Amino acid sequence: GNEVLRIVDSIHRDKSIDKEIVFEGVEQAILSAARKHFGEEEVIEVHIDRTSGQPMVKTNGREIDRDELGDILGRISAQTKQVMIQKIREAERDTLFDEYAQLRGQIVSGTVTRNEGSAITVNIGKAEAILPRSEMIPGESHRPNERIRAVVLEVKKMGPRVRVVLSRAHPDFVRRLLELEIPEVNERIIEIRSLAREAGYRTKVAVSCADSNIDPVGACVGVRGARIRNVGEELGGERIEVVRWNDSLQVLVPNAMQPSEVEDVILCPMLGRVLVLVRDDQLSLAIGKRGQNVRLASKLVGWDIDVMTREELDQQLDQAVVAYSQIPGVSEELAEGLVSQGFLSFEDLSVIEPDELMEMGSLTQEQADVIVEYAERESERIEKEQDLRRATEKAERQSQE
Repeated sequence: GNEVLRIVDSIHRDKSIDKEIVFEGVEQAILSAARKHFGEEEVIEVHIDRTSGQPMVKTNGREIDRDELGDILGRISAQTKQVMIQKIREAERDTLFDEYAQLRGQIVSGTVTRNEGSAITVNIGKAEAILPRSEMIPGESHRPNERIRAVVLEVKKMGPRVRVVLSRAHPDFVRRLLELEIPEVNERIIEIRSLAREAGYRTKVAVSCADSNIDPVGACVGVRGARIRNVGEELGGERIEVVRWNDSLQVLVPNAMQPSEVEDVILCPMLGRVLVLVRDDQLSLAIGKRGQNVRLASKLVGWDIDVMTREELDQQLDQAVVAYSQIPGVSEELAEGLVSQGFLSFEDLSVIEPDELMEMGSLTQEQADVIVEYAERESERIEKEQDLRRATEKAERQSQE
C-alpha cells in the first residue's frame, strides 16, 4: 500500500522527475509483472491511487487475490530495480514527446552544454536537445553555459530517451523572430505569406494585409527599419528583404526579383518555369553573386525563374527550333510548338510530360518516349562536350613551360 509511496518519493527526490510520471512508470512495471504471471490471454489493467498508493490490478475487469497481488508487488519493489526505472524513463520520454511534438516550428530556449563540431547539445531544462551541423547558422559561436534559442525541427522517440532536434537554419526561425519583433505581425494585422531563406546570408519575406489601403511592407519597415535589422542581427548579420505578396505572378515575381527591374514576365506552365526578361545592365543584379537572388526569388514564388535578356532569348528561340528539328519524328511545326511553350534546351525536352508531348504533336506512346530518349542523349552529349572543351582548355597549363 504505502510501500509504493516510499518508492515514488525516492525516485522523485533522486532522479528529479515529477510524481505523476513516476506513478505511470510504476504502474507499467506492475502491469508487466502481471502480464508475465497471468499470461497474455486475459486483459490486464493497473491503477495506483495517488493519495493512498494502493495498486488496483484487474484481469478482464475482475480483481485479483491479495495473495497473488502480494507476490507481484514484492517481485517489483525488491531490488533485481533498474527495470522499473526503465519503465519510468519510458514514461518520461512518452510525456516529453507529447509536449514537444506539438512545438514543431516554434522557438524554444535553453543553455549550451556540450559543443562538438558535428552537433550542439542544448538544455531546455526538461530534456537535452541537439542541434546538428545542417541546422546551424554557419560560423556562429555557441559555448557551454550560454543562452541560445531555436525552433524545434522534429521530435522522435527511439531509445528510452526523447530526441529533440532544433534548427537555427530553418525558415520558420525567421518567421517566429519576425512575429516577436514586429507588433503588426503578432497582432495579426500583417501576415507572412511566403519565406525563402539562405541561413546566415539572405532571407526574402513576402507579406500582405487584409486591408487594401494598408501598405504591408511599410508596416514591417516602420520608421528606420530597425526591427527588421534586429532580427537580422540575431541571425548573425543575415540580410532580410521584405516585399509585397500578390496572388498574381505579374506582380509577385517582379517584387521578388528586387532590387533588379523586370521588363517581361512569361509563364511556362509545362516546365513549371517563369521566364523573366531583364536588360543587360540589370542582368548581373538579377542573378545575384552566386545566383542567390533568383534562387531565393524562386523559392518565394514557388516557380523556376529563368533570367535572360530579350536579344539572347530571340537567339535562343531560333537555335532551339533547329536543334529540335535534328531529332527524327520532330516536325518543324512541332519543334516550333515546343519552343513557343518555353522549351529551349534538350534538358527541357527530356523532362517533358509524355502525355503533353503526345497531344501537341499528335504522337503515340512509343513516338513520345523515343523523342524523350533523344533529348536525354543529346543533353548528356552536350554536357560531356562542354566538359571536353573545359578540360582541353585546362590542357593549356603547358603555357607555363
